[PDB]
Amino acid sequence: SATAASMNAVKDSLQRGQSTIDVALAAGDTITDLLGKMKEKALAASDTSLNTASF
Amino acid sequence: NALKSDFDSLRDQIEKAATNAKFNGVSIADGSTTKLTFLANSDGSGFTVNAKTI
Repeated sequence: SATAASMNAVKDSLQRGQSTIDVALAAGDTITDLLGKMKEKALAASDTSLNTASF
Repeated sequence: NALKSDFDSLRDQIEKAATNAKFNGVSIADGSTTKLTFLANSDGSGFTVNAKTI
């Protein structure tokens, strides 16, 4: 029965790991959106017919 | 002399009409630059339009 108590101790650590990964995933989604937008900006600026004040 | 002065007026007109044809400061009829490159692909590859000075 001591071992069953220890399993009770293990489950919380597994849950904490889940939580940390969720936070990381949220930040990652935001970062991927920002990277898409940055690609759009760089692509738009790669144009050689552009004015000096839009670059 | 009258025909010569008419000729000279029309030449000055052509020059004015040519140098005023700019959109957003960039133009392909004055002769300022050799070509204009626009975007044509989501990776940067371009659509090239040479300059036709008039």
